[PDB]
Amino acid sequence: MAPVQKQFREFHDRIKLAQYDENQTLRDERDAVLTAVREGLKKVFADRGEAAPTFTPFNQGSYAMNTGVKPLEGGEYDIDVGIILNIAKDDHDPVEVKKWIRDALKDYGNGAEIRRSCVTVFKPGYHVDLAVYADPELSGGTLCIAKGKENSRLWQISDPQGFQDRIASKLSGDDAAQFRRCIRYLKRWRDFRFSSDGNAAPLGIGLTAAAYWWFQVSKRTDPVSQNVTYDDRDALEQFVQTMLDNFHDTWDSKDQRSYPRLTVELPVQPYNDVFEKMTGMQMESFKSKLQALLNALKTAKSRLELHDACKALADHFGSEFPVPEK
Ligand SMILES: O=c1ccn([C@@H]2O[C@H](COP(=O)(O)NP(=O)(O)OP(=O)(O)O)[C@@H](O)[C@H]2O)c(=O)[nH]1
Ligand SMILES: O=c1ccn([C@@H]2O[C@H](COP(=O)(O)NP(=O)(O)OP(=O)(O)O)[C@@H](O)[C@H]2O)c(=O)[nH]1
Repeated sequence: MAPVQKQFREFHDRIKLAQYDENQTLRDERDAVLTAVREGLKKVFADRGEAAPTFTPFNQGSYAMNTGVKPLEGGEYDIDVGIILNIAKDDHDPVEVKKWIRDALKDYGNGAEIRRSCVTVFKPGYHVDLAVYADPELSGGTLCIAKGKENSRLWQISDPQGFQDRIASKLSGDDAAQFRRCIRYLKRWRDFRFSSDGNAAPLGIGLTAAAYWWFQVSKRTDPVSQNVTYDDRDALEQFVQTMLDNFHDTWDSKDQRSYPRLTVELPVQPYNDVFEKMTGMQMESFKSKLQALLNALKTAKSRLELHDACKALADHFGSEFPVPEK
C-alpha cells in the first residue's frame, strides 16, 4: 500500500456525502421542494386563468455525479435539481419564468431568490438550487436554462445531463472511484482554505471540470499477486501540478500588470470558462494556495515519520485529515 493511502481513504470516509441514489435524507429534502413548487405554481397561475404548466425534474450537481462532500461545521450543503417546464422558450421571458418559481416558493423555509442561473430556496443547514429549463420539444430541440436577474436575461443552451454523463463515463470501477475521491479532496481543501472570502473560492463545478480535463489514475499492480493498490497522494500531486501548469499570465490594461489565470472550459454546451468570474487577484491567490498544496503533497512523500507526512497534509485539508501520533 502507497504512503499515506490509509489516511487519504479515512479522510475520504469523513468528507463524503452519499449521492441521491444512496441518500434518503437528500431525496426527501429534494422531493419536499418539488411538491412545494407544484402546489406553489397552482397559486401563481390562478391569476392567469388556466392550469400551471407541468415540469419534469432531474437530479443535478454533486449529489447526481456522486462527488458530494459534507459542509464544514455550521456550513450548508446545496441540493441541485433541474425542472423542465412544459413551455416554449420563445413564448416566455426567462426571468418571468424564474419569477413563477420564486413566487411558487416565496413562503417555503427562509424564502426563495432569483439568481443568474437558478431560483434558490433557503432552509436550515441547506439550500436548493432549481435550474429552470424550457421544453426542448417546444423550443426547437435545444435544452435552454433561464439566465439573468430582474437587475439585468436569456434562454442559454445548457447540457447538465451531458456534463453528468462525461463525469460518469471518463473512467470506470475503482479508477472512477479514485477520480471521485480526488474531486472531493479538492472540494474540502476549497472549503477549508477559501473560508475568508467565499467569492474567491473556486466553484465545485470548476474543480470537477478540471478533473475531467487533467486527472490521471495512479495505481500499482504487484508483479506477483497482480493485486492493485491506488496512490491518491500521487494522483493528487500529478493532478495539482497539471492544473498549475495550465495557469497563464494574463495582461490587465487597467492594473498595468499580469495575473495568472486558469481557464477551465465546460466540456459540454455552453463550453464557458467556469472560472471566468474569478478576478485576477483571486486567481493569483488560488494559484499560490494550489502551489502550497502541491508542496505539501511532495513533502508527504519524503517524510520518514507518518505523523509528519499526515500533519503536512492536514495543514491544507483541515480537521478531518487523520494525523497518527509520532
Ligand atoms: O444547469 C445548471 C446551471 C446552474 N445551476 C445553478 O446555478 C448556480 C450558479 O450560481 P449563480 O450563477 O446562479 N449565482 P449569481 O446570482 O450569478 O451570483 P453573483 O452574480 O456573483 O452575485 C449553482 O448553485 C448551480 O446549482 C444549476 O443548478 N444548474
Ligand atoms: O457553469 C455551469 C455549468 C453547468 N452547471 C450544472 O449545474 C449542475 C451542478 O450545479 P452546481 O453549480 O451546484 N455544481 P456542483 O458539482 O454541485 O458543486 P458543489 O456543490 O461544490 O459540490 C450540473 O448538473 C451541471 O450540469 C452549473 O452549475 N454551472
